[PDB]
Amino acid sequence: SEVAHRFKDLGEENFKALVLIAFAQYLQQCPFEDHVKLVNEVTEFAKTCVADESAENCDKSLHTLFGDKLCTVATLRETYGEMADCCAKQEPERNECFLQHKDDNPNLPRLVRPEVDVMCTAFHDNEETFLKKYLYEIARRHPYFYAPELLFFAKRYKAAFTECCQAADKAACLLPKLDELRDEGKASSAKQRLKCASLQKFGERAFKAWAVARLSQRFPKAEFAEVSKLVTDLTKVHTECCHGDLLECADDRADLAKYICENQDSISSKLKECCEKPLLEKSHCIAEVENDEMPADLPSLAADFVESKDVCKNYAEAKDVFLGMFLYEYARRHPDYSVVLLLRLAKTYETTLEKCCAAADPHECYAKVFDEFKPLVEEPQNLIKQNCELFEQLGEYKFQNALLVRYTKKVPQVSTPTLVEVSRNLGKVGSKCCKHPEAKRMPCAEDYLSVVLNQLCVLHEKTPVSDRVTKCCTESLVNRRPCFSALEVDETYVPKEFNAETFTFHADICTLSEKERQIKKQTALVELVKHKPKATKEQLKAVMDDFAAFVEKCCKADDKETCFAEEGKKLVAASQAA
Repeated sequence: SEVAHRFKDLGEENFKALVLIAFAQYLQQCPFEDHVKLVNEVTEFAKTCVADESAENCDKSLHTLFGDKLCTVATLRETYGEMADCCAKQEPERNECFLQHKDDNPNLPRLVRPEVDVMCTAFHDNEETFLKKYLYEIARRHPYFYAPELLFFAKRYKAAFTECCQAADKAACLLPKLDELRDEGKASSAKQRLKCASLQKFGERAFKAWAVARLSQRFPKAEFAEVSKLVTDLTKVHTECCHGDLLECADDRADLAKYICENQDSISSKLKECCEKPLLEKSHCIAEVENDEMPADLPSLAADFVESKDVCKNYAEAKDVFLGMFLYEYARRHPDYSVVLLLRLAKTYETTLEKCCAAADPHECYAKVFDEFKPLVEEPQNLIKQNCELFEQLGEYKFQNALLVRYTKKVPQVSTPTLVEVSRNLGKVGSKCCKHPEAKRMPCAEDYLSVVLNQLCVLHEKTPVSDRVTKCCTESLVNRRPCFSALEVDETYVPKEFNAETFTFHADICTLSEKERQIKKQTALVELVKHKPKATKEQLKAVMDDFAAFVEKCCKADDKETCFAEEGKKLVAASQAA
């Protein structure tokens, strides 16, 4: 009995949670109630098998059990049309059908948040339904959210209410803490969305490489043999979690933390504080620990990777282990390098050994490899420096508007919502990284760009409209950024024609706060740069300037929010002039 196996390990609590998340991520459009029902039944069933591990179907694979359960509501195509099909499928892959129908953009209405006076009450009355609702809403909106981490976010979410609810001014103690969690959650979510795409779209060898570089950077003292151990395990965990095997992923994840904490002195010295606390907190700690650490007297890379005469031979023996060793040896001494740069260097080295090794004299051919690294290392550096300077001259909002015009010109076909979203997140890097010393700037900036670009890629994978995006997305994982950086205004794009239905103006804009106000402006800039790509000096501003005027006036003009309609058509006349 598998289910009875996972139960004992995680326990009734975490098993119940890990199963709701799994259900929520599969049937995102399914109501809370129904999910809770199936979860309970699935939990009840579990508790019998614990005792008698051979009764009903306790001799089953979680997938068939989970699958059939969901299929008790999925067959309702009038609600979940294309789902019924997956149900009519079999075992080798009824699940595979589920995964390919996971949506990255829940057509689920915005999630509003009740006055501090209600959440507190509802929290106190029923603390269980209250937290269950929280996992259901997140997991159904983030189908790839790293499950084991969602549990950690829950414990925190609970403590945010458990405390603030008993404060003099709950709204003051809560709101902040809640806003802080809303952000950190979107990050963790994007980070893992990238990890799932590497295993799935680029294979495990790709993920393995990413892990070797990242871990080696973090634990420079660790031996290659150790790192590989960690890499193999960590890959398994994430392979499970990305496939939908949340229970085993959670279990395995816990086993890794246990190990890492045990062998400690072998791996890192900064683990001292992560190993002294709750499991959940221990896991989230290790995963975010600062690099250790780097060893004092370290030999030069040139020694065994370009000067030795055995290179080609060792590369032939075990190429993968050799390249793995190179990456680990280059990463440990370079925490100032972004992970994708280290992978770029590694890919360049491999490509070199492949052409050089089949030569009359390789040591002659591959002897100047490090000469090819220079450009690769400096490009990113120059890009960061020149984009951070601009950022701290325009601030975040102005900077975002910059990237918005920049990128809409690059790939006009892309839907406005995505561009606005992507550009916004891109701009947030400035605030996030630019304030860092060079030593930490690139790792910060470049890697975060990877996550952000991945979004665009996955969101675009939904409805392909620009082959240039497809090309840069699909081509290579490590060169996505450089690929996009090279892109320039699309000379084949044919400008849109403006129609009233394009941009609609209703007074309803005057009620939203600052954020949604900017986002409505930015969404305008994009629709603008789509109808007048070329002809645009900086005249765009002139128009964007006029747009603001429109909202202010019409929002504070005491006429029925009518001027909006009249002045709405008025600004259009002006906009075209420019």
